[PDB]
Amino acid sequence: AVKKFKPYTPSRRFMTVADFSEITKTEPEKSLVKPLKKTGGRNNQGRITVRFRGGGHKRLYRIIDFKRWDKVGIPAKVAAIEYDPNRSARIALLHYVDGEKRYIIAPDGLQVGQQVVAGPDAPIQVGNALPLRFIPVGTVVHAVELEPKKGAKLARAAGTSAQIQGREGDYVILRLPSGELRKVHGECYATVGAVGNADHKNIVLGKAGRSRWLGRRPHVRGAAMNPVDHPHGGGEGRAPRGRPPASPWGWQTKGLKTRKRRKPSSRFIIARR
Amino acid sequence: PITKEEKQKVIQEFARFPGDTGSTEVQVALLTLRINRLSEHLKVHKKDHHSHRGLLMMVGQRRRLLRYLQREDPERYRALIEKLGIRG
RNA sequence: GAGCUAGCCCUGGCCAGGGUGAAGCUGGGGUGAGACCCAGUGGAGGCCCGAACCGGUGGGGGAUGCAAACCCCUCGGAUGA
RNA sequence: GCAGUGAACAGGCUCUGGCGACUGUUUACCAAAAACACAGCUCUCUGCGAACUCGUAAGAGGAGGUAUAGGGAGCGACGCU
RNA sequence: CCUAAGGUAGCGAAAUUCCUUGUCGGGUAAGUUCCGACCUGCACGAAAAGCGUAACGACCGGAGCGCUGUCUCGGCGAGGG
RNA sequence: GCUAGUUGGUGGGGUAAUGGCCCACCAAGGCGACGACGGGUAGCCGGUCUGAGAGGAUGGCCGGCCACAGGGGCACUGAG
RNA sequence: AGCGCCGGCCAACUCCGUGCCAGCAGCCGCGGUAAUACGGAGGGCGCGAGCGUUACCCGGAUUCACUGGGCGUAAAGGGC
RNA sequence: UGGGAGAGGGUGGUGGAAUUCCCGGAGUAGCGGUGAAAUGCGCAGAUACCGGGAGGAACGCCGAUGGCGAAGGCAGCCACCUGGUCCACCCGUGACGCUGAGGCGCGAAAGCGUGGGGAGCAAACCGGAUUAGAUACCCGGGUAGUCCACGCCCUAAACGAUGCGCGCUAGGUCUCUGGGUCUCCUGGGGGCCGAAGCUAACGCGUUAAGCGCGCCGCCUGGGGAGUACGGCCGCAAGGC
RNA sequence: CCGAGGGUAGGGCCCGUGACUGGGGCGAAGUCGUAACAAGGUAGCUGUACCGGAAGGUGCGGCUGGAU
RNA sequence: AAUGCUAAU
Ligand SMILES: [K+]
Ligand SMILES: [K+]
Ligand SMILES: [K+]
Ligand SMILES: [K+]
Ligand SMILES: [K+]
Ligand SMILES: [Mg+2]
Ligand SMILES: [Mg+2]
Ligand SMILES: [Mg+2]
Ligand SMILES: [Mg+2]
Ligand SMILES: [Mg+2]
Ligand SMILES: [Mg+2]
Ligand SMILES: [Mg+2]
Ligand SMILES: [Mg+2]
Ligand SMILES: [Mg+2]
Ligand SMILES: [Mg+2]
Ligand SMILES: [Mg+2]
Ligand SMILES: [Mg+2]
Ligand SMILES: [Mg+2]
Ligand SMILES: [Mg+2]
Ligand SMILES: [Mg+2]
Ligand SMILES: [Mg+2]
Ligand SMILES: [Mg+2]
Ligand SMILES: [Mg+2]
Ligand SMILES: [Mg+2]
Ligand SMILES: [Mg+2]
Ligand SMILES: [Mg+2]
Ligand SMILES: [Mg+2]
Ligand SMILES: [Mg+2]
Ligand SMILES: [Mg+2]
Ligand SMILES: [Mg+2]
Ligand SMILES: [Mg+2]
Ligand SMILES: [Mg+2]
Ligand SMILES: [Mg+2]
Ligand SMILES: [Mg+2]
Ligand SMILES: [Mg+2]
Ligand SMILES: [Mg+2]
Ligand SMILES: [Mg+2]
Ligand SMILES: [Mg+2]
Ligand SMILES: [Mg+2]
Ligand SMILES: [Mg+2]
Ligand SMILES: [Mg+2]
Ligand SMILES: [Mg+2]
Ligand SMILES: [Mg+2]
Ligand SMILES: [Mg+2]
Ligand SMILES: [Mg+2]
Ligand SMILES: [Mg+2]
Ligand SMILES: [Mg+2]
Ligand SMILES: [Mg+2]
Ligand SMILES: [Mg+2]
Ligand SMILES: [Mg+2]
Ligand SMILES: [Mg+2]
Ligand SMILES: [Mg+2]
Ligand SMILES: [Mg+2]
Ligand SMILES: [Mg+2]
Ligand SMILES: [Mg+2]
Ligand SMILES: [Mg+2]
Ligand SMILES: [Mg+2]
Ligand SMILES: [Mg+2]
Ligand SMILES: [Mg+2]
Ligand SMILES: [Mg+2]
Ligand SMILES: [Mg+2]
Ligand SMILES: [Mg+2]
Ligand SMILES: [Mg+2]
Ligand SMILES: [Mg+2]
Ligand SMILES: [Mg+2]
Ligand SMILES: [Mg+2]
Ligand SMILES: [Mg+2]
Ligand SMILES: [Mg+2]
Ligand SMILES: [Mg+2]
Ligand SMILES: [Mg+2]
Ligand SMILES: [Mg+2]
Ligand SMILES: [Mg+2]
Ligand SMILES: [Mg+2]
Ligand SMILES: [Mg+2]
Ligand SMILES: [Mg+2]
Ligand SMILES: [Mg+2]
Ligand SMILES: [Mg+2]
Ligand SMILES: [Mg+2]
Ligand SMILES: [Mg+2]
Ligand SMILES: [Mg+2]
Ligand SMILES: [Mg+2]
Ligand SMILES: [Mg+2]
Ligand SMILES: [Mg+2]
Ligand SMILES: [Mg+2]
Ligand SMILES: [Mg+2]
Ligand SMILES: [Mg+2]
Ligand SMILES: [Mg+2]
Ligand SMILES: [Mg+2]
Ligand SMILES: [Mg+2]
Ligand SMILES: [Mg+2]
Ligand SMILES: [Mg+2]
Ligand SMILES: [Mg+2]
Ligand SMILES: [Mg+2]
Ligand SMILES: [Mg+2]
Ligand SMILES: [Mg+2]
Ligand SMILES: [Mg+2]
Ligand SMILES: [Mg+2]
Ligand SMILES: [Mg+2]
Ligand SMILES: [Mg+2]
Ligand SMILES: [Mg+2]
Ligand SMILES: [Mg+2]
Ligand SMILES: [Mg+2]
Ligand SMILES: [Mg+2]
Ligand SMILES: [Mg+2]
Ligand SMILES: [Mg+2]
Ligand SMILES: [Mg+2]
Ligand SMILES: [Mg+2]
Ligand SMILES: [Mg+2]
Ligand SMILES: [Mg+2]
Ligand SMILES: [Mg+2]
Ligand SMILES: [Mg+2]
Ligand SMILES: [Mg+2]
Ligand SMILES: [Mg+2]
Ligand SMILES: [Mg+2]
Ligand SMILES: [Mg+2]
Ligand SMILES: [Mg+2]
Ligand SMILES: [Mg+2]
Ligand SMILES: [Mg+2]
Ligand SMILES: [Mg+2]
Ligand SMILES: [Mg+2]
Ligand SMILES: [Mg+2]
Ligand SMILES: [Mg+2]
Ligand SMILES: [Mg+2]
Ligand SMILES: [Mg+2]
Ligand SMILES: [Mg+2]
Ligand SMILES: [Mg+2]
Ligand SMILES: [Mg+2]
Ligand SMILES: [Mg+2]
Ligand SMILES: [Mg+2]
Ligand SMILES: [Mg+2]
Ligand SMILES: [Mg+2]
Ligand SMILES: [Mg+2]
Ligand SMILES: [Mg+2]
Ligand SMILES: [Mg+2]
Ligand SMILES: [Mg+2]
Ligand SMILES: [Mg+2]
Ligand SMILES: [Mg+2]
Ligand SMILES: [Mg+2]
Ligand SMILES: [Mg+2]
Ligand SMILES: [Mg+2]
Ligand SMILES: [Mg+2]
Ligand SMILES: [Mg+2]
Ligand SMILES: [Mg+2]
Ligand SMILES: [Mg+2]
Ligand SMILES: [Mg+2]
Ligand SMILES: [Mg+2]
Ligand SMILES: [Mg+2]
Ligand SMILES: [Mg+2]
Ligand SMILES: [Mg+2]
Ligand SMILES: [Mg+2]
Ligand SMILES: [Mg+2]
Ligand SMILES: [Mg+2]
Ligand SMILES: [Mg+2]
Ligand SMILES: [Mg+2]
Ligand SMILES: [Mg+2]
Ligand SMILES: [Mg+2]
Ligand SMILES: [Mg+2]
Ligand SMILES: [Mg+2]
Ligand SMILES: [Mg+2]
Ligand SMILES: [Mg+2]
Ligand SMILES: [Mg+2]
Ligand SMILES: [Mg+2]
Ligand SMILES: [Mg+2]
Ligand SMILES: [Mg+2]
Ligand SMILES: [Mg+2]
Ligand SMILES: [Mg+2]
Ligand SMILES: [Mg+2]
Ligand SMILES: [Mg+2]
Ligand SMILES: [Mg+2]
Ligand SMILES: [Mg+2]
Ligand SMILES: [Mg+2]
Ligand SMILES: [Mg+2]
Ligand SMILES: [Mg+2]
Ligand SMILES: [Mg+2]
Ligand SMILES: [Mg+2]
Ligand SMILES: [Mg+2]
Ligand SMILES: [Mg+2]
Ligand SMILES: [Mg+2]
Ligand SMILES: [Mg+2]
Ligand SMILES: [Mg+2]
Ligand SMILES: [Mg+2]
Ligand SMILES: [Mg+2]
Ligand SMILES: [Mg+2]
Ligand SMILES: [Mg+2]
Ligand SMILES: [Mg+2]
Ligand SMILES: [Mg+2]
Ligand SMILES: [Mg+2]
Ligand SMILES: [Mg+2]
Ligand SMILES: [Mg+2]
Ligand SMILES: [Mg+2]
Ligand SMILES: [Mg+2]
Ligand SMILES: [Mg+2]
Ligand SMILES: [Mg+2]
Ligand SMILES: [Mg+2]
Ligand SMILES: [Mg+2]
Ligand SMILES: [Mg+2]
Ligand SMILES: [Mg+2]
Ligand SMILES: [Mg+2]
Ligand SMILES: [Mg+2]
Ligand SMILES: [Mg+2]
Ligand SMILES: [Mg+2]
Ligand SMILES: [Mg+2]
Ligand SMILES: [Mg+2]
Ligand SMILES: [Mg+2]
Ligand SMILES: [Mg+2]
Ligand SMILES: [Mg+2]
Ligand SMILES: [Mg+2]
Ligand SMILES: [Mg+2]
Ligand SMILES: [Mg+2]
Ligand SMILES: [Mg+2]
Ligand SMILES: [Mg+2]
Ligand SMILES: [Mg+2]
Ligand SMILES: [Mg+2]
Ligand SMILES: [Mg+2]
Ligand SMILES: [Mg+2]
Ligand SMILES: [Mg+2]
Ligand SMILES: [Mg+2]
Ligand SMILES: [Mg+2]
Ligand SMILES: [Mg+2]
Ligand SMILES: [Mg+2]
Ligand SMILES: [Mg+2]
Ligand SMILES: [Mg+2]
Ligand SMILES: [Mg+2]
Ligand SMILES: [Mg+2]
Ligand SMILES: [Mg+2]
Ligand SMILES: [Mg+2]
Ligand SMILES: [Mg+2]
Ligand SMILES: [Mg+2]
Ligand SMILES: [Mg+2]
Ligand SMILES: [Mg+2]
Ligand SMILES: [Mg+2]
Ligand SMILES: [Mg+2]
Ligand SMILES: [Mg+2]
Ligand SMILES: [Mg+2]
Ligand SMILES: [Mg+2]
Ligand SMILES: [Mg+2]
Ligand SMILES: [Mg+2]
Ligand SMILES: [Mg+2]
Ligand SMILES: [Mg+2]
Ligand SMILES: [Mg+2]
Ligand SMILES: [Mg+2]
Ligand SMILES: [Mg+2]
Ligand SMILES: [Mg+2]
Ligand SMILES: [Mg+2]
Ligand SMILES: [Mg+2]
Ligand SMILES: [Mg+2]
Ligand SMILES: [Mg+2]
Ligand SMILES: [Mg+2]
Ligand SMILES: [Mg+2]
Ligand SMILES: [Mg+2]
Ligand SMILES: [Mg+2]
Ligand SMILES: [Mg+2]
Ligand SMILES: [Mg+2]
Ligand SMILES: [Mg+2]
Ligand SMILES: [Mg+2]
Ligand SMILES: [Mg+2]
Ligand SMILES: [Mg+2]
Ligand SMILES: [Mg+2]
Ligand SMILES: [Mg+2]
Ligand SMILES: [Mg+2]
Ligand SMILES: [Mg+2]
Ligand SMILES: [Mg+2]
Ligand SMILES: [Mg+2]
Ligand SMILES: [Mg+2]
Ligand SMILES: [Mg+2]
Ligand SMILES: [Mg+2]
Ligand SMILES: [Mg+2]
Ligand SMILES: [Mg+2]
Ligand SMILES: [Mg+2]
Ligand SMILES: [Mg+2]
Ligand SMILES: [Mg+2]
Ligand SMILES: [Mg+2]
Ligand SMILES: [Mg+2]
Ligand SMILES: [Mg+2]
Ligand SMILES: [Mg+2]
Ligand SMILES: [Mg+2]
Ligand SMILES: [Mg+2]
Ligand SMILES: [Mg+2]
Ligand SMILES: [Mg+2]
Ligand SMILES: [Mg+2]
Ligand SMILES: [Mg+2]
Ligand SMILES: [Mg+2]
Ligand SMILES: [Mg+2]
Ligand SMILES: [Mg+2]
Ligand SMILES: [Mg+2]
Ligand SMILES: [Mg+2]
Ligand SMILES: [Mg+2]
Ligand SMILES: [Mg+2]
Ligand SMILES: [Mg+2]
Ligand SMILES: [Mg+2]
Ligand SMILES: [Mg+2]
Ligand SMILES: [Mg+2]
Ligand SMILES: [Mg+2]
Ligand SMILES: [Mg+2]
Ligand SMILES: [Mg+2]
Ligand SMILES: [Mg+2]
Ligand SMILES: [Mg+2]
Ligand SMILES: [Mg+2]
Ligand SMILES: [Mg+2]
Ligand SMILES: [Mg+2]
Ligand SMILES: [Mg+2]
Ligand SMILES: [Mg+2]
Ligand SMILES: [Mg+2]
Ligand SMILES: [Mg+2]
Ligand SMILES: [Mg+2]
Ligand SMILES: [Mg+2]
Ligand SMILES: [Mg+2]
Ligand SMILES: [Mg+2]
Ligand SMILES: [Mg+2]
Ligand SMILES: [Mg+2]
Ligand SMILES: [Mg+2]
Ligand SMILES: [Mg+2]
Ligand SMILES: [Mg+2]
Ligand SMILES: [Mg+2]
Ligand SMILES: [Mg+2]
Ligand SMILES: [Mg+2]
Ligand SMILES: [Mg+2]
Ligand SMILES: [Mg+2]
Ligand SMILES: [Mg+2]
Ligand SMILES: [Mg+2]
Ligand SMILES: [Mg+2]
Ligand SMILES: [Mg+2]
Ligand SMILES: [Mg+2]
Ligand SMILES: [Mg+2]
Ligand SMILES: [Mg+2]
């Protein structure tokens, strides 16, 4: 339900914004926020290592619980759905019967007032977290660990999900958000349901300034540069590429594969994306 | 569906005399019950056009009955629409 | 050597006055119910006019200069990248 | 009274082509533009100790992000293609 | 006859046309520029995108009106030298 | 879709006389698919021609009414 | 004493000349070497101080059908 | 009030047959295709066979001159929500009716927009044949599209080329579905043959194109032309 | 004050005309093919979409005003 | 599997 605007300015003609109607609380929980260090794409040497970054809105980091086997068997009540500036998905504030408060990625269909629980004996309901081997084949899951007790790594962006395809010994075959079929250890944890905020990809930024609000600085084409700066630089007037298209550092950028050939995890990938 | 109990309750509610089942008031009340239930159904089943034609037929029949009642007894007509909340 | 200049990071400050009138909301209309329509309210925007401020368009002057880039008239932006 | 924003401050207008959609940015000191950027479109890489960048390395950035994400390339609102 | 295949839609004397001030129409008393067409495209053409496009531009063309020491064509006066 | 003296009211001016005819003020009305408004065409009738009738066409001459007097506007005199 | 007509509609026919030419024509159509259809002649028919032609109106036209038409396949039933 | 039949509509599930693809097994000299071939596929191991898995789309027999719907249309099975319609009882109201210029809603296929999906088929496109040529018919491939959600488009041989309502005018025969006094009679649908009548004829004929009444739409020689202009609608194609 | 008329500016509608460009009707003869009428030699027609010198072809659905 | 036949009874 993306919100549109009448064209009372040139930029408002196309710009769309998120509805925000699912958000119930407008201030983050004080005990679960930490200051976030803006880098501008610089490393500890002070050098730009990722180009065209910096200058966005100030942000606070919210601590997300990505290892839900920490509190197996202790139910929690969903207190609120909140805005999180650091990720595309919304977050959910959990009020454990323990009196402990934690944030999780808010799944699609989670409501304030429901009960969630983690553990091998949890019901198969949206928001519950279980080891993969206890979850039926065909279930849609998100926030999936890659290796046991190492933290959720897969299917965390808004609207993404993974689906269990089958079992093989100690391993469970998963279809990843990218379409890749992968074997994941059956003792890895996952949460039932898909990530919410599936409309996030329908947002139209509308103007250059909105990209700047998000910390994305302007991108300069290689063909706009001089030969000293880029393989595509130079030429009198506009020029075609004049060679296979390349990065600023020389490698070809249309089809050249870059995954390391002899990587150990290749034994656990059944079909590439 | 509409069971016999609620229909009989409506019939007793709106009938003039105890043995009456086909007066204008009772017919209007039964039509209003059916129209309310069908409109509630159509609020969820939007693509149910075939049922919507029947709803249009019911609305037209009730309009004809109300016109006749208003033309033959304005006091009865006003009392009936006030009791049913028809106007709009 | 980044006390000039380019980018970024932390923490502060500044932007006279006037105009336009989005959404939302309220009331009326409309209908089987609606979608919609009208008025009022409302105060949105890399919105408008214009000083500070930031620029530097056209012309004239300056040319062993007031000045190793200035002066005068004119001109762009001015709640935002 | 010749004359009433009586002094000062305060758009000349219209018609019709090219280029760029638009607000912006740029050769400090001869070029402000049709150049750059831009929302948007497409291709391609990347399953996470991710690809990629800096570094001899340790270690950083990427990101306390996880394919609705991140990098690279070309095109550059929108309409018809 | 030759080729891997022989330029499709659209556009065209063009920010692209050498002959060239092509030719025809318009605008002017008179128009190498301008606008509308034709196609003989030296040497347009589909994301180094093709053809359009309201709004926007200290961008670059062409025309008219208003008004003027720009000019016919110069004259006088003021202040600083 | 049309209308702002427009539609109505009050008071007045003017006329032989009613009247928004004209003026000042008050209200927001008036007209329209039964065709308003706009465009085109046209002097109208008794009659005439045609036709089995119904109808169609037409309005020269003659009798009646209206309009006009180089193209527009205006008043004076007067019963007019 | 003249004018029109003489293939059918429509009343009134033969000869010569020409040869898809010249020409006629309201419609259908005539004329390309034996033309009652073109031109002339003889004859005939209709009107006659007239006879033809053009223009316009009604009729025939029940072909806007009130009197007095239609819509399966001829024009015509609206997608429901 | 009591009952009936039905691919009428919407939503959620789930059954097997078959095609395709992948994995494994076994196995070898061609398969496929046509009028005849060739392109193509195949020793880098195809075709034919067996086992396992995935996915999409459509529902064989029943099945019909059958049924339902206002039309367009509707077909595996199950559940839920919902429309219409028929019969019996003769209970209630008391003319409350018919038609309908505009308006509103629905409306095959193709087409358009944004997401998803994609087995098979298949406009455009590529190649092989055929042929004088072959921008086709035949063959091998192949993208939109065909499917789903939402939103547009609004057309057709949208046909019974037959507007709707009501009454009256021999019958015979087949069939679906009710009630009864279940030989048979009495309702409601769908077909065939035929009285009278009608029609230019073909044909129609109680499901009228007969005899009548009411209301609506449409026609006035063929072409130009469903064109142009104007107006309204649509993102476009284009529609009225 | 009103006021015939004249002037200035901006609109609405209509008529004539225009380089060029699009189709239409016609023709006792031309060029290219042969789409329809017979099962017209691929049944025809039709709405829509894409394509092709041209008539037309193909896809999806529909009708019989076709056959079996 | 096979295209065509102007123009005066
Ligand atoms: K760029
Ligand atoms: K408002
Ligand atoms: K200009
Ligand atoms: K040219
Ligand atoms: K050129
Ligand atoms: Mg918007
Ligand atoms: Mg708005
Ligand atoms: Mg708007
Ligand atoms: Mg705007
Ligand atoms: Mg704009
Ligand atoms: Mg803007
Ligand atoms: Mg913008
Ligand atoms: Mg806050
Ligand atoms: Mg804090
Ligand atoms: Mg350092
Ligand atoms: Mg250093
Ligand atoms: Mg980088
Ligand atoms: Mg950076
Ligand atoms: Mg920045
Ligand atoms: Mg930021
Ligand atoms: Mg900030
Ligand atoms: Mg968030
Ligand atoms: Mg994210
Ligand atoms: Mg930000
Ligand atoms: Mg960036
Ligand atoms: Mg970025
Ligand atoms: Mg920057
Ligand atoms: Mg940026
Ligand atoms: Mg780039
Ligand atoms: Mg360059
Ligand atoms: Mg450069
Ligand atoms: Mg180098
Ligand atoms: Mg280099
Ligand atoms: Mg280069
Ligand atoms: Mg070059
Ligand atoms: Mg260059
Ligand atoms: Mg250079
Ligand atoms: Mg150059
Ligand atoms: Mg250059
Ligand atoms: Mg060049
Ligand atoms: Mg350059
Ligand atoms: Mg170029
Ligand atoms: Mg270049
Ligand atoms: Mg070059
Ligand atoms: Mg390049
Ligand atoms: Mg090159
Ligand atoms: Mg290269
Ligand atoms: Mg490359
Ligand atoms: Mg990797
Ligand atoms: Mg330094
Ligand atoms: Mg510095
Ligand atoms: Mg600095
Ligand atoms: Mg400093
Ligand atoms: Mg700086
Ligand atoms: Mg900065
Ligand atoms: Mg900073
Ligand atoms: Mg800071
Ligand atoms: Mg600060
Ligand atoms: Mg700060
Ligand atoms: Mg600061
Ligand atoms: Mg302050
Ligand atoms: Mg300011
Ligand atoms: Mg200010
Ligand atoms: Mg202010
Ligand atoms: Mg201000
Ligand atoms: Mg303003
Ligand atoms: Mg203001
Ligand atoms: Mg205002
Ligand atoms: Mg404001
Ligand atoms: Mg502004
Ligand atoms: Mg402004
Ligand atoms: Mg302005
Ligand atoms: Mg401005
Ligand atoms: Mg401005
Ligand atoms: Mg200033
Ligand atoms: Mg300043
Ligand atoms: Mg500055
Ligand atoms: Mg300054
Ligand atoms: Mg300044
Ligand atoms: Mg600068
Ligand atoms: Mg300047
Ligand atoms: Mg000057
Ligand atoms: Mg100047
Ligand atoms: Mg100067
Ligand atoms: Mg000066
Ligand atoms: Mg100068
Ligand atoms: Mg000088
Ligand atoms: Mg100077
Ligand atoms: Mg200097
Ligand atoms: Mg200065
Ligand atoms: Mg100044
Ligand atoms: Mg200024
Ligand atoms: Mg300004
Ligand atoms: Mg500025
Ligand atoms: Mg600026
Ligand atoms: Mg501005
Ligand atoms: Mg500013
Ligand atoms: Mg300011
Ligand atoms: Mg300003
Ligand atoms: Mg401002
Ligand atoms: Mg601010
Ligand atoms: Mg502002
Ligand atoms: Mg800002
Ligand atoms: Mg005075
Ligand atoms: Mg004077
Ligand atoms: Mg004066
Ligand atoms: Mg005055
Ligand atoms: Mg002044
Ligand atoms: Mg003044
Ligand atoms: Mg003054
Ligand atoms: Mg002053
Ligand atoms: Mg000004
Ligand atoms: Mg200004
Ligand atoms: Mg002026
Ligand atoms: Mg101008
Ligand atoms: Mg011009
Ligand atoms: Mg031009
Ligand atoms: Mg311009
Ligand atoms: Mg030019
Ligand atoms: Mg261009
Ligand atoms: Mg620009
Ligand atoms: Mg530019
Ligand atoms: Mg533009
Ligand atoms: Mg543009
Ligand atoms: Mg742009
Ligand atoms: Mg553009
Ligand atoms: Mg741009
Ligand atoms: Mg453009
Ligand atoms: Mg702007
Ligand atoms: Mg600005
Ligand atoms: Mg601006
Ligand atoms: Mg600017
Ligand atoms: Mg600019
Ligand atoms: Mg700048
Ligand atoms: Mg700047
Ligand atoms: Mg800068
Ligand atoms: Mg720049
Ligand atoms: Mg320089
Ligand atoms: Mg400079
Ligand atoms: Mg500069
Ligand atoms: Mg600098
Ligand atoms: Mg320098
Ligand atoms: Mg300069
Ligand atoms: Mg410059
Ligand atoms: Mg500038
Ligand atoms: Mg600028
Ligand atoms: Mg400059
Ligand atoms: Mg500029
Ligand atoms: Mg550029
Ligand atoms: Mg630049
Ligand atoms: Mg934009
Ligand atoms: Mg956009
Ligand atoms: Mg675009
Ligand atoms: Mg992309
Ligand atoms: Mg990418
Ligand atoms: Mg990569
Ligand atoms: Mg990189
Ligand atoms: Mg290392
Ligand atoms: Mg690192
Ligand atoms: Mg970091
Ligand atoms: Mg890191
Ligand atoms: Mg990326
Ligand atoms: Mg990218
Ligand atoms: Mg590209
Ligand atoms: Mg490329
Ligand atoms: Mg650019
Ligand atoms: Mg573009
Ligand atoms: Mg570019
Ligand atoms: Mg072309
Ligand atoms: Mg061009
Ligand atoms: Mg062009
Ligand atoms: Mg030229
Ligand atoms: Mg020329
Ligand atoms: Mg051009
Ligand atoms: Mg030239
Ligand atoms: Mg030259
Ligand atoms: Mg010349
Ligand atoms: Mg010239
Ligand atoms: Mg010329
Ligand atoms: Mg000429
Ligand atoms: Mg001229
Ligand atoms: Mg001129
Ligand atoms: Mg002239
Ligand atoms: Mg002239
Ligand atoms: Mg002239
Ligand atoms: Mg001349
Ligand atoms: Mg000329
Ligand atoms: Mg010039
Ligand atoms: Mg010039
Ligand atoms: Mg010129
Ligand atoms: Mg020119
Ligand atoms: Mg030109
Ligand atoms: Mg020109
Ligand atoms: Mg020419
Ligand atoms: Mg042309
Ligand atoms: Mg040429
Ligand atoms: Mg071009
Ligand atoms: Mg291309
Ligand atoms: Mg290129
Ligand atoms: Mg290219
Ligand atoms: Mg471009
Ligand atoms: Mg263009
Ligand atoms: Mg352009
Ligand atoms: Mg436009
Ligand atoms: Mg605009
Ligand atoms: Mg524009
Ligand atoms: Mg414009
Ligand atoms: Mg504007
Ligand atoms: Mg503009
Ligand atoms: Mg403006
Ligand atoms: Mg501007
Ligand atoms: Mg402009
Ligand atoms: Mg500009
Ligand atoms: Mg300038
Ligand atoms: Mg300038
Ligand atoms: Mg500029
Ligand atoms: Mg200039
Ligand atoms: Mg120009
Ligand atoms: Mg200009
Ligand atoms: Mg000029
Ligand atoms: Mg002039
Ligand atoms: Mg002038
Ligand atoms: Mg002088
Ligand atoms: Mg002078
Ligand atoms: Mg002067
Ligand atoms: Mg002069
Ligand atoms: Mg001179
Ligand atoms: Mg001189
Ligand atoms: Mg001179
Ligand atoms: Mg002189
Ligand atoms: Mg002088
Ligand atoms: Mg002198
Ligand atoms: Mg002088
Ligand atoms: Mg003097
Ligand atoms: Mg002098
Ligand atoms: Mg002097
Ligand atoms: Mg002197
Ligand atoms: Mg002085
Ligand atoms: Mg002196
Ligand atoms: Mg002196
Ligand atoms: Mg008055
Ligand atoms: Mg009056
Ligand atoms: Mg009145
Ligand atoms: Mg009479
Ligand atoms: Mg008589
Ligand atoms: Mg009579
Ligand atoms: Mg008369
Ligand atoms: Mg008269
Ligand atoms: Mg007169
Ligand atoms: Mg006279
Ligand atoms: Mg007298
Ligand atoms: Mg008198
Ligand atoms: Mg005879
Ligand atoms: Mg003859
Ligand atoms: Mg004769
Ligand atoms: Mg003879
Ligand atoms: Mg004769
Ligand atoms: Mg003779
Ligand atoms: Mg008679
Ligand atoms: Mg007759
Ligand atoms: Mg008659
Ligand atoms: Mg008759
Ligand atoms: Mg009649
Ligand atoms: Mg008839
Ligand atoms: Mg018929
Ligand atoms: Mg008939
Ligand atoms: Mg026919
Ligand atoms: Mg007819
Ligand atoms: Mg017919
Ligand atoms: Mg029908
Ligand atoms: Mg029809
Ligand atoms: Mg239908
Ligand atoms: Mg082989
Ligand atoms: Mg095998
Ligand atoms: Mg599949
Ligand atoms: Mg149906
Ligand atoms: Mg029904
Ligand atoms: Mg009874
Ligand atoms: Mg009674
Ligand atoms: Mg009736
Ligand atoms: Mg009516
Ligand atoms: Mg449809
Ligand atoms: Mg169909
Ligand atoms: Mg479809
Ligand atoms: Mg589609
Ligand atoms: Mg072929
Ligand atoms: Mg051959
Ligand atoms: Mg095929
Ligand atoms: Mg196939
Ligand atoms: Mg495909
Ligand atoms: Mg039908
Ligand atoms: Mg019909
Ligand atoms: Mg009929
Ligand atoms: Mg009807
Ligand atoms: Mg029967
Ligand atoms: Mg029967
Ligand atoms: Mg029969
Ligand atoms: Mg029969
Ligand atoms: Mg029968
Ligand atoms: Mg008949
Ligand atoms: Mg007729
Ligand atoms: Mg049309
Ligand atoms: Mg039109
Ligand atoms: Mg539109
Ligand atoms: Mg049409
Ligand atoms: Mg004309
Ligand atoms: Mg055919
Ligand atoms: Mg044939
Ligand atoms: Mg044929
Ligand atoms: Mg033949
Ligand atoms: Mg054939
Ligand atoms: Mg055939
Ligand atoms: Mg054929
Ligand atoms: Mg046939
Ligand atoms: Mg056939
Ligand atoms: Mg077809
Ligand atoms: Mg298409
Ligand atoms: Mg084809
Ligand atoms: Mg033949
Ligand atoms: Mg033949
Ligand atoms: Mg031939
Ligand atoms: Mg033959
Ligand atoms: Mg023959
Ligand atoms: Mg023949
Ligand atoms: Mg023959």
